Amino acid sequence: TGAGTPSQGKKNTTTHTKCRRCGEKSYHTKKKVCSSCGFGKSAKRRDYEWQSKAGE
Amino acid sequence: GRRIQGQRRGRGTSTFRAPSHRYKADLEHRKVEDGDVIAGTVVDIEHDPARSAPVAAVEFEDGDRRLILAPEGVGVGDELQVGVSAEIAPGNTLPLAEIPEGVPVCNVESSPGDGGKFARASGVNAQLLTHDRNVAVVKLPSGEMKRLDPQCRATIGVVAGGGRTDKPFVKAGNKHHKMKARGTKWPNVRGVAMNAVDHPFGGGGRQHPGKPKSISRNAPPGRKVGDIASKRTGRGG
Amino acid sequence: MQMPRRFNTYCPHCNEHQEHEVEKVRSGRQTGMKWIDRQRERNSGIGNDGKFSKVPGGDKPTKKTDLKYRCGECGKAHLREGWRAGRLEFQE
Amino acid sequence: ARSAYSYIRDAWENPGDGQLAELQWQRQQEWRNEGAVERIERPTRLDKARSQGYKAKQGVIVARVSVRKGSARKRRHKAGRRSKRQGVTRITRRKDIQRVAEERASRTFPNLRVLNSYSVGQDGRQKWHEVILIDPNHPAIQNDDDLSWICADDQADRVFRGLTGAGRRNRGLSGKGKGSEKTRPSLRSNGGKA
RNA sequence: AAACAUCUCAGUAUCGGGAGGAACAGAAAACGCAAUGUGAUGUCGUUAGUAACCGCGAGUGAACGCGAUACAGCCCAAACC
RNA sequence: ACUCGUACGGUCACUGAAUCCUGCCCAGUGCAGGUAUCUGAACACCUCGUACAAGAGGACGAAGGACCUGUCAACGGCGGG
RNA sequence: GCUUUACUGCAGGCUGUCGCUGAGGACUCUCACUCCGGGAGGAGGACACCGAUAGCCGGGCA
Ligand SMILES: [Cl-]
Ligand SMILES: [Cl-]
Ligand SMILES: [Cl-]
Ligand SMILES: [Cl-]
Ligand SMILES: [K+]
Ligand SMILES: [Mg+2]
Ligand SMILES: [Mg+2]
Ligand SMILES: [Mg+2]
Ligand SMILES: [Mg+2]
Ligand SMILES: [Mg+2]
Ligand SMILES: [Mg+2]
Ligand SMILES: [Mg+2]
Ligand SMILES: [Mg+2]
Ligand SMILES: [Mg+2]
Ligand SMILES: [Mg+2]
Ligand SMILES: [Mg+2]
Ligand SMILES: [Mg+2]
Ligand SMILES: [Mg+2]
Ligand SMILES: [Mg+2]
Ligand SMILES: [Mg+2]
Ligand SMILES: [Mg+2]
Ligand SMILES: [Mg+2]
Ligand code: NA
Ligand code: NA
Ligand code: NA
Ligand code: NA
Ligand code: NA
Ligand code: NA
Ligand code: NA
Ligand code: NA
Ligand SMILES: [Sr+2]
Ligand SMILES: [Sr+2]
Ligand SMILES: [Sr+2]
Ligand SMILES: [Sr+2]
Ligand SMILES: [Sr+2]
Ligand SMILES: [Sr+2]
Ligand SMILES: [Sr+2]
Ligand SMILES: [Sr+2]
Ligand SMILES: [Sr+2]
Ligand SMILES: [Sr+2]
Ligand SMILES: [Sr+2]
Ligand SMILES: [Sr+2]
Ligand SMILES: [Sr+2]
Ligand SMILES: [Sr+2]
Ligand SMILES: [Sr+2]
Ligand SMILES: [Sr+2]
Repeated sequence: TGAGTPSQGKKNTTTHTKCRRCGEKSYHTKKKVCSSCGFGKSAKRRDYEWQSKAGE
Repeated sequence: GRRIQGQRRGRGTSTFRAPSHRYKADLEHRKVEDGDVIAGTVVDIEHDPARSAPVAAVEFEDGDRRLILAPEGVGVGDELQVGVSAEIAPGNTLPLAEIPEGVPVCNVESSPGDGGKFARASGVNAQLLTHDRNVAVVKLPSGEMKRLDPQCRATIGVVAGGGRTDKPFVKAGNKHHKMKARGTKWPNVRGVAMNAVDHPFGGGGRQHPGKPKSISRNAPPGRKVGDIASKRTGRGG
Repeated sequence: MQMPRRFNTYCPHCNEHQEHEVEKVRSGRQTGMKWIDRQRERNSGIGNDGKFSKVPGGDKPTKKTDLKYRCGECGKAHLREGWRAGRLEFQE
Repeated sequence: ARSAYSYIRDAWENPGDGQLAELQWQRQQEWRNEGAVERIERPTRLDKARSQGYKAKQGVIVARVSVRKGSARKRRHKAGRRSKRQGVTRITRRKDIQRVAEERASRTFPNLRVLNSYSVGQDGRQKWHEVILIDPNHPAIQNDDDLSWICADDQADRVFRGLTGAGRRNRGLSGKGKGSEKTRPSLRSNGGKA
């Protein structure tokens, strides 16, 4: 069984969903953690300086 | 390289854990205030998943229903005693001090009241040899003379299920089923059969450890493999 | 080669020829208080210590003469260029 | 004449001698059974506390904090490092234990502000410090001529920014001349080389 | 650094915690143009790629002072009550 | 974690059902045990040095090594004349 | 990426020493501390654990 096309048919699991806090479809319904805003993981909003060029 | 299997074990991930949620009970001796006035009646004999041996369900006078580490020869209806003044018969528990020398015992405590630590496996037994007012000498299943507090409790007789080891598994499938009831990753791939990156013995055109197997006691995890601090090897001499 | 323990030669101190006694230079003991000694302590830490992690070099097949020339009258010594000599034994 | 306070002081110059010795030996047994941060009704070293600004008044709190002794509890590098940056054992943190204690206490009392702290001994594996904290929102303090200054907004979370006495010392700000070229006005403004 | 280990890149990138409209520093256990002298603290210009560091290699690198900007000095602990 | 486990256990390795068998080698390397004597760091101690300190030397000496022994179903070896 | 008796280091293990740490080259004790016990109390004990440092081993890792 190839890792490509044939293995794509088995994908019918729902993981990332619309986040209650930020609105992005990044709330992982299994982990109950938003990969975009951090909801479920931290009170503070998910943020990182690497999301932009160092001097900007 | 990569961490060897022995190192993956320590993390205690599912693959290496024991099926605890399926285990029945911790067969520790009952805790008696004193007097020995505690007696119970064997209500049933059950299979202990964690030891491949039988265990006995006991109902005590004060209403306590508990599984117990059963010696050979215990059956339903039989009455058992646990205390300093318990009778000296198979299936009864009392401090070594009260036990007559030269009597096979099992589920011997390490420290008085700990519930039992020694001689708990199928068909084994410790042999109470010497008495005293300060120390009770016991011969453990491995042949080692152990000095114990006479206040250490123990059960008279040998553990049930002896001879379990006399029959061969015959097939992989039988080993398989037993392993599924233990905290062990099985089957076993030999170090010499792995790539260099995976084990000290891995690599090489043909299989062979590219080094002596007797490893030092001081070796770090990841390197302590093969024959650990062997005092000798082989069968010779 | 052989070397006379004493002989007449120029003493740059008396500024005239006088008898001298020749001696091989004996190594003086270190004190462990020179600047280099303190730099070694200051700069050696966790990991490699640069120059302080290098170990003793090699040896030349033959060493040059390393002698002191002591004036027999003023008692002061002077040094000279050395010359390669497999061995140097004194006479008397 | 000598203040009674001077006697507490003199006792603590040699915590390992006299009655104080016996007290500590007795006390630490209880301390070892208490938690990381324990509020206490009265300072163990009254002279030191009052000296640091303590007062028997509403809004003034004292708490004893214990911290593990020794160097940094650091994890070895999981990626490439030149020999220089592979150390683990001899690495120590840049904040002294007293500072760590001050912060833990302050976290426990979110509404309070650290005023100062002092040491009350240690055993073989931990150190204890007592921390004086002030309630900036209590009127008994807002009206105190000696403590009302700590009520200012810019004094919020002062401990976490190194504004404490232990903070300023640890930042190498004690000296006003030679040696403080890289510490004053801040470690950061000097490129973090102090 | 024409490799590379000290060094360098750099206390940089990135991470943890926290305040404000600005922060931080700040009224000498200072300086040490050594003086019959200066007089809290930032900052700017300079002092200066100087002193100092360094496989004394490559490189790293201040301060006092001076000219400016702006200026401001106070409160506890204790003694005695 | 193993472990509601305790030597009829479970960890670490090698070989790879049964059957008949499995020789010689402990010098080197590994492991382990022992060790009169030798060697063996720091702190404390002593001498010199310094009104102190740096430092130099001494005495003591742990593991380890030297040395001895055990061990090949331990790494491996079993030739030329 | 991998190897090792390559170079240099870093974890880790063993071992000495200092602190925790007390009383009367071998010893007794109990009071810290450790462990067992539901508890009373028992076992151990200035050791061990832990912090610091020193020597040895150290492709387990960089
Ligand atoms: Cl099995
Ligand atoms: Cl010569
Ligand atoms: Cl605060
Ligand atoms: Cl001046
Ligand atoms: K580099
Ligand atoms: Mg049990
Ligand atoms: Mg399983
Ligand atoms: Mg296999
Ligand atoms: Mg393969
Ligand atoms: Mg490997
Ligand atoms: Mg094979
Ligand atoms: Mg093979
Ligand atoms: Mg007043
Ligand atoms: Mg600034
Ligand atoms: Mg380069
Ligand atoms: Mg640097
Ligand atoms: Mg060069
Ligand atoms: Mg720099
Ligand atoms: Mg200056
Ligand atoms: Mg095969
Ligand atoms: Mg416990
Ligand atoms: Mg490598
Ligand atoms: Na330095
Ligand atoms: Na707070
Ligand atoms: Na280059
Ligand atoms: Na290169
Ligand atoms: Na350098
Ligand atoms: Na001038
Ligand atoms: Na051999
Ligand atoms: Na590769
Ligand atoms: Sr397949
Ligand atoms: Sr297909
Ligand atoms: Sr699916
Ligand atoms: Sr969460
Ligand atoms: Sr962020
Ligand atoms: Sr148990
Ligand atoms: Sr129990
Ligand atoms: Sr191999
Ligand atoms: Sr043999
Ligand atoms: Sr240094
Ligand atoms: Sr070093
Ligand atoms: Sr040569
Ligand atoms: Sr806050
Ligand atoms: Sr002014
Ligand atoms: Sr066979
Ligand atoms: Sr051998």
